[PDB]
Amino acid sequence: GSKGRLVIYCSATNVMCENAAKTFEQKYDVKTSFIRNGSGSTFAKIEAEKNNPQADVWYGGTLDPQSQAGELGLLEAYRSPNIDQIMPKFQDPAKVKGNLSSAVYIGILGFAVNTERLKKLGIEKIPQCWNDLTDPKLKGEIQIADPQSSGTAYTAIATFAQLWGEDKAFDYFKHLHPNISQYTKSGITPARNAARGETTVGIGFLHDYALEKEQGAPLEMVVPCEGTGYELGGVSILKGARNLDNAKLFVDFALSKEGQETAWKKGQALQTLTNTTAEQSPLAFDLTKLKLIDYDFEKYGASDERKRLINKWVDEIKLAK
Ligand SMILES: O=P(O)(O)OC[C@H]1O[C@@H](O)[C@H](O)[C@@H](O)[C@@H]1O
Ligand SMILES: [Cl-]
Ligand SMILES: [Cl-]
Repeated sequence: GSKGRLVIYCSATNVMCENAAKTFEQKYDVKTSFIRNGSGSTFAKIEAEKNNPQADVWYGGTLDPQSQAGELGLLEAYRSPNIDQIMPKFQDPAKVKGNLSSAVYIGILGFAVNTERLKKLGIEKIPQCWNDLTDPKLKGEIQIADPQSSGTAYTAIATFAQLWGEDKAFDYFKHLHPNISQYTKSGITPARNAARGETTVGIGFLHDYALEKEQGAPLEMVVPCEGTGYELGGVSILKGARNLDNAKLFVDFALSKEGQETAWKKGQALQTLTNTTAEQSPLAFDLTKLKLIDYDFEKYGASDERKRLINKWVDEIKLAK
Protein backbone atom coordinates (compact mmCIF):
# COMPACT_ATOMS: atom_id res chain seq x y z
CA GLY A 1 0.00 0.00 0.00
CA SER A 2 3.02 2.30 -0.48
CA LYS A 3 2.24 5.74 -1.93
CA GLY A 4 5.48 7.27 -3.04
CA ARG A 5 8.15 8.92 -1.01
CA LEU A 6 9.27 12.14 0.68
CA VAL A 7 12.71 13.42 1.63
CA ILE A 8 12.83 16.07 4.36
CA TYR A 9 15.68 18.43 5.24
CA CYS A 10 14.89 18.95 8.93
CA SER A 11 16.32 21.68 11.13
CA ALA A 12 14.42 21.00 14.34
CA THR A 13 15.69 18.56 16.94
CA ASN A 14 16.17 14.94 15.94
CA VAL A 15 13.36 13.75 18.20
CA MET A 16 10.85 16.24 16.75
CA CYS A 17 11.96 15.43 13.17
CA GLU A 18 11.78 11.68 13.67
CA ASN A 19 8.33 11.88 15.24
CA ALA A 20 6.99 14.11 12.47
CA ALA A 21 8.37 11.82 9.76
CA LYS A 22 7.13 8.62 11.39
CA THR A 23 3.71 10.07 12.09
CA PHE A 24 3.36 11.35 8.52
CA GLU A 25 4.49 8.01 7.09
CA GLN A 26 2.05 6.03 9.19
CA LYS A 27 -0.86 8.38 8.38
CA TYR A 28 -0.36 8.60 4.60
CA ASP A 29 1.74 5.56 3.60
CA VAL A 30 4.48 7.80 2.22
CA LYS A 31 8.00 6.42 2.60
CA THR A 32 9.50 9.36 4.50
CA SER A 33 13.14 10.02 5.44
CA PHE A 34 14.89 13.01 6.91
CA ILE A 35 18.37 14.45 7.24
CA ARG A 36 18.89 16.90 10.12
CA ASN A 37 21.12 19.92 10.02
CA GLY A 38 21.25 23.49 11.31
CA SER A 39 19.06 26.20 9.75
CA GLY A 40 22.04 28.01 8.23
CA SER A 41 23.82 24.79 7.33
CA THR A 42 20.71 23.59 5.53
CA PHE A 43 20.34 26.84 3.59
CA ALA A 44 23.89 26.44 2.29
CA LYS A 45 23.23 22.83 1.26
CA ILE A 46 20.00 23.70 -0.55
CA GLU A 47 21.71 26.59 -2.35
CA ALA A 48 24.63 24.36 -3.38
CA GLU A 49 22.22 21.72 -4.69
CA LYS A 50 19.87 24.06 -6.53
CA ASN A 51 20.52 22.68 -10.01
CA ASN A 52 19.57 19.17 -8.84
CA PRO A 53 17.64 19.40 -5.56
CA GLN A 54 18.08 16.47 -3.21
CA ALA A 55 15.13 17.00 -0.85
CA ASP A 56 11.44 17.79 -1.22
CA VAL A 57 10.70 19.86 1.88
CA TRP A 58 12.59 21.86 4.51
CA TYR A 59 10.99 21.47 7.96
CA GLY A 60 11.76 23.32 11.16
CA GLY A 61 14.61 25.51 12.08
CA THR A 62 14.25 29.25 11.93
CA LEU A 63 12.32 31.17 9.26
CA ASP A 64 15.05 33.69 8.29
CA PRO A 65 17.15 31.34 6.12
CA GLN A 66 13.98 29.90 4.56
CA SER A 67 12.84 33.45 3.75
CA GLN A 68 16.28 34.07 2.23
CA ALA A 69 15.97 30.84 0.20
CA GLY A 70 12.60 32.14 -1.08
CA GLU A 71 14.17 35.44 -2.16
CA LEU A 72 16.82 33.48 -4.07
CA GLY A 73 14.33 31.34 -5.99
CA LEU A 74 15.15 28.08 -4.18
CA LEU A 75 11.56 27.35 -3.08
CA GLU A 76 8.17 26.43 -4.62
CA ALA A 77 5.14 28.44 -3.56
CA TYR A 78 2.25 26.59 -1.98
CA ARG A 79 -0.50 27.93 0.27
CA SER A 80 -1.95 25.10 2.30
CA PRO A 81 -5.64 25.24 3.12
CA ASN A 82 -4.45 24.95 6.71
CA ILE A 83 -3.01 28.47 6.49
CA ASP A 84 -6.65 29.51 7.22
CA GLN A 85 -6.08 28.23 10.79
CA ILE A 86 -2.72 29.89 11.34
CA MET A 87 -2.39 32.94 13.56
CA PRO A 88 -3.21 35.78 11.11
CA LYS A 89 -0.04 37.76 11.73
CA PHE A 90 2.03 34.68 10.85
CA GLN A 91 0.06 33.39 7.83
CA ASP A 92 2.58 34.60 5.20
CA PRO A 93 5.51 36.14 7.11
CA ALA A 94 8.54 35.77 4.84
CA LYS A 95 10.09 38.32 2.51
CA VAL A 96 8.54 36.94 -0.73
CA LYS A 97 4.81 36.56 -0.29
CA GLY A 98 2.75 33.65 -1.56
CA ASN A 99 3.73 31.06 1.03
CA LEU A 100 7.05 29.96 -0.26
CA SER A 101 7.52 29.43 3.48
CA SER A 102 4.97 28.98 6.24
CA ALA A 103 5.17 29.20 10.02
CA VAL A 104 4.76 26.02 12.04
CA TYR A 105 5.79 27.16 15.53
CA ILE A 106 7.12 30.03 17.60
CA GLY A 107 10.29 29.90 19.75
CA ILE A 108 11.12 32.64 22.24
CA LEU A 109 14.71 33.91 22.32
CA GLY A 110 16.17 34.26 25.78
CA PHE A 111 18.64 32.70 28.12
CA ALA A 112 18.67 30.30 31.03
CA VAL A 113 20.92 29.92 34.02
CA ASN A 114 22.15 26.77 35.76
CA THR A 115 21.46 27.92 39.30
CA GLU A 116 23.50 25.17 40.93
CA ARG A 117 26.48 26.24 38.87
CA LEU A 118 25.91 29.98 39.40
CA LYS A 119 25.92 29.31 43.17
CA LYS A 120 28.90 26.92 42.96
CA LEU A 121 30.75 29.83 41.33
CA GLY A 122 29.93 32.44 43.97
CA ILE A 123 27.50 34.64 42.04
CA GLU A 124 24.54 35.82 44.08
CA LYS A 125 22.00 37.13 41.60
CA ILE A 126 20.52 35.58 38.49
CA PRO A 127 21.03 37.72 35.36
CA GLN A 128 17.70 39.32 34.29
CA CYS A 129 18.69 41.45 31.29
CA TRP A 130 20.77 40.98 28.17
CA ASN A 131 22.97 43.68 29.68
CA ASP A 132 23.79 41.43 32.64
CA LEU A 133 25.48 38.86 30.43
CA THR A 134 28.49 41.11 29.77
CA ASP A 135 29.43 41.04 33.48
CA PRO A 136 33.11 40.01 33.73
CA LYS A 137 32.18 37.59 36.53
CA LEU A 138 30.73 35.40 33.75
CA LYS A 139 34.03 35.07 31.88
CA GLY A 140 34.05 31.68 30.14
CA GLU A 141 30.61 30.78 31.52
CA ILE A 142 28.21 31.50 28.64
CA GLN A 143 27.52 29.65 25.38
CA ILE A 144 25.68 30.61 22.20
CA ALA A 145 25.71 29.08 18.74
CA ASP A 146 27.59 30.20 15.62
CA PRO A 147 25.40 31.94 13.00
CA GLN A 148 27.36 30.33 10.17
CA SER A 149 25.44 27.15 10.98
CA SER A 150 22.74 28.11 13.46
CA GLY A 151 19.44 29.86 12.85
CA THR A 152 19.16 30.55 16.59
CA ALA A 153 22.39 32.52 16.56
CA TYR A 154 21.13 34.64 13.68
CA THR A 155 17.81 35.26 15.45
CA ALA A 156 19.88 36.62 18.34
CA ILE A 157 21.94 38.94 16.10
CA ALA A 158 18.82 40.20 14.35
CA THR A 159 17.01 40.67 17.67
CA PHE A 160 19.90 42.69 19.03
CA ALA A 161 20.01 44.83 15.85
CA GLN A 162 16.31 45.47 16.14
CA LEU A 163 16.53 46.34 19.87
CA TRP A 164 19.56 48.60 19.87
CA GLY A 165 20.47 49.28 16.29
CA GLU A 166 23.21 47.51 14.40
CA ASP A 167 26.20 49.41 15.80
CA LYS A 168 25.29 48.88 19.41
CA ALA A 169 24.36 45.25 18.65
CA PHE A 170 27.86 44.64 17.51
CA ASP A 171 29.12 46.53 20.59
CA TYR A 172 27.09 44.08 22.64
CA PHE A 173 28.55 41.06 20.90
CA LYS A 174 32.03 42.47 21.47
CA HIS A 175 31.32 42.66 25.16
CA LEU A 176 29.65 39.27 25.25
CA HIS A 177 32.53 37.54 23.47
CA PRO A 178 35.01 37.21 26.42
CA ASN A 179 32.27 35.51 28.35
CA ILE A 180 31.61 32.86 25.68
CA SER A 181 33.47 29.61 26.30
CA GLN A 182 32.38 27.91 23.04
CA TYR A 183 30.44 28.97 19.99
CA THR A 184 28.47 25.85 19.22
CA LYS A 185 27.46 24.48 15.86
CA SER A 186 23.88 23.74 16.91
CA GLY A 187 21.46 26.23 18.41
CA ILE A 188 20.38 23.82 21.15
CA THR A 189 23.83 22.88 22.40
CA PRO A 190 24.08 25.74 25.00
CA ALA A 191 20.82 24.40 26.52
CA ARG A 192 22.24 20.92 26.75
CA ASN A 193 25.52 22.11 28.17
CA ALA A 194 23.77 24.38 30.71
CA ALA A 195 21.55 21.44 31.73
CA ARG A 196 24.67 19.25 32.14
CA GLY A 197 26.28 21.92 34.26
CA GLU A 198 29.14 22.38 31.80
CA THR A 199 28.24 26.03 31.30
CA THR A 200 26.39 28.51 33.49
CA VAL A 201 24.33 30.48 30.95
CA GLY A 202 22.98 29.33 27.63
CA ILE A 203 21.46 31.69 25.07
CA GLY A 204 18.88 30.15 22.77
CA PHE A 205 15.20 29.36 22.45
CA LEU A 206 13.53 28.99 25.77
CA HIS A 207 11.41 25.94 24.93
CA ASP A 208 14.64 23.86 24.70
CA TYR A 209 15.56 25.01 28.17
CA ALA A 210 11.99 24.29 29.34
CA LEU A 211 12.29 20.68 28.20
CA GLU A 212 15.61 20.27 30.06
CA LYS A 213 14.06 21.81 33.17
CA GLU A 214 11.05 19.45 32.86
CA GLN A 215 13.54 16.56 32.82
CA GLY A 216 15.22 17.70 36.05
CA ALA A 217 17.88 20.24 35.10
CA PRO A 218 18.44 23.04 37.60
CA LEU A 219 17.69 25.81 35.12
CA GLU A 220 16.05 29.18 35.54
CA MET A 221 14.64 30.59 32.29
CA VAL A 222 14.83 34.30 31.65
CA VAL A 223 12.88 36.48 29.21
CA PRO A 224 15.32 39.42 29.28
CA CYS A 225 14.03 42.67 30.78
CA GLU A 226 14.84 44.78 27.69
CA GLY A 227 12.61 42.65 25.49
CA THR A 228 13.41 39.87 23.08
CA GLY A 229 12.68 38.34 19.73
CA TYR A 230 11.60 34.94 18.50
CA GLU A 231 11.84 32.46 15.68
CA LEU A 232 9.05 31.26 13.54
CA GLY A 233 9.74 27.65 12.68
CA GLY A 234 9.48 27.36 8.89
CA VAL A 235 8.27 24.76 6.44
CA SER A 236 9.07 25.21 2.74
CA ILE A 237 8.93 23.15 -0.47
CA LEU A 238 12.13 23.10 -2.50
CA LYS A 239 12.00 24.25 -6.11
CA GLY A 240 12.46 21.12 -8.18
CA ALA A 241 11.17 18.78 -5.45
CA ARG A 242 10.95 15.31 -7.03
CA ASN A 243 7.95 14.41 -4.89
CA LEU A 244 5.87 17.62 -5.18
CA ASP A 245 2.43 16.25 -4.29
CA ASN A 246 3.80 14.50 -1.19
CA ALA A 247 5.66 17.72 -0.25
CA LYS A 248 2.39 19.61 -0.37
CA LEU A 249 0.77 16.90 1.75
CA PHE A 250 3.57 17.28 4.31
CA VAL A 251 3.15 21.07 4.38
CA ASP A 252 -0.56 20.50 5.08
CA PHE A 253 0.38 18.07 7.87
CA ALA A 254 2.97 20.39 9.38
CA LEU A 255 0.41 23.19 9.53
CA SER A 256 -2.40 20.95 10.79
CA LYS A 257 -3.82 20.61 14.28
CA GLU A 258 -2.56 16.98 14.51
CA GLY A 259 0.83 17.68 13.06
CA GLN A 260 1.55 20.55 15.42
CA GLU A 261 0.12 18.92 18.52
CA THR A 262 2.23 15.80 17.98
CA ALA A 263 5.39 17.93 18.38
CA TRP A 264 4.78 18.35 22.10
CA LYS A 265 2.63 15.26 22.67
CA LYS A 266 5.15 12.83 21.20
CA GLY A 267 8.05 14.77 19.65
CA GLN A 268 9.54 16.24 22.84
CA ALA A 269 9.36 19.72 21.37
CA LEU A 270 7.72 22.49 23.39
CA GLN A 271 7.47 25.35 20.92
CA THR A 272 4.32 27.48 20.83
CA LEU A 273 2.06 26.28 18.02
CA THR A 274 0.90 28.60 15.25
CA ASN A 275 -2.32 26.69 14.47
CA THR A 276 -5.06 28.48 16.45
CA THR A 277 -7.09 25.28 16.71
CA ALA A 278 -4.25 23.26 18.27
CA GLU A 279 -3.96 22.48 21.95
CA GLN A 280 -0.74 24.04 23.31
CA SER A 281 1.65 22.28 25.66
CA PRO A 282 1.12 23.43 29.24
CA LEU A 283 4.85 24.33 29.08
CA ALA A 284 4.58 26.48 25.95
CA PHE A 285 5.16 30.19 26.23
CA ASP A 286 2.19 32.53 25.75
CA LEU A 287 3.19 35.42 23.51
CA THR A 288 0.58 37.75 24.96
CA LYS A 289 2.40 37.64 28.32
CA LEU A 290 5.85 38.54 26.97
CA LYS A 291 7.79 41.68 26.06
CA LEU A 292 8.48 40.84 22.45
CA ILE A 293 9.66 43.00 19.62
CA ASP A 294 7.71 42.95 16.37
CA TYR A 295 10.39 40.83 14.74
CA ASP A 296 10.75 41.93 11.14
CA PHE A 297 11.02 38.71 9.18
CA GLU A 298 10.67 40.48 5.84
CA LYS A 299 13.73 42.54 6.60
CA TYR A 300 15.99 40.03 8.35
CA GLY A 301 15.01 37.03 6.22
CA ALA A 302 16.85 38.52 3.28
CA SER A 303 20.31 38.34 1.77
CA ASP A 304 21.28 41.89 2.54
CA GLU A 305 20.79 41.44 6.28
CA ARG A 306 21.69 37.77 6.55
CA LYS A 307 24.94 37.83 4.54
CA ARG A 308 25.94 41.19 5.78
CA LEU A 309 25.32 40.61 9.50
CA ILE A 310 26.77 37.11 9.55
CA ASN A 311 29.91 38.09 7.67
CA LYS A 312 30.24 41.09 9.96
CA TRP A 313 29.92 38.80 13.00
CA VAL A 314 32.55 36.41 11.67
CA ASP A 315 34.93 39.26 10.87
CA GLU A 316 34.69 41.27 14.01
CA ILE A 317 33.38 39.16 16.82
CA LYS A 318 35.69 36.19 16.47
CA LEU A 319 38.37 36.74 13.85
CA ALA A 320 39.82 40.18 14.52
CA LYS A 321 39.94 39.77 17.33
O1 LIG B 1 19.93 26.95 15.56
P1 LIG B 1 19.70 25.81 14.73
O2 LIG B 1 20.72 24.74 14.92
O3 LIG B 1 19.53 26.25 13.35
O4 LIG B 1 18.30 25.12 15.22
C1 LIG B 1 17.11 25.82 15.39
C2 LIG B 1 16.13 24.93 16.09
O5 LIG B 1 16.71 24.57 17.29
C3 LIG B 1 16.05 23.78 18.14
O6 LIG B 1 16.79 23.28 19.16
C4 LIG B 1 14.75 24.27 18.49
O7 LIG B 1 13.98 23.30 19.25
C5 LIG B 1 14.00 24.69 17.24
O8 LIG B 1 12.84 25.30 17.72
C6 LIG B 1 14.82 25.62 16.38
O9 LIG B 1 14.08 25.90 15.24
CL1 LIG C 1 18.91 16.80 18.18
CL1 LIG D 1 4.73 13.01 -4.79
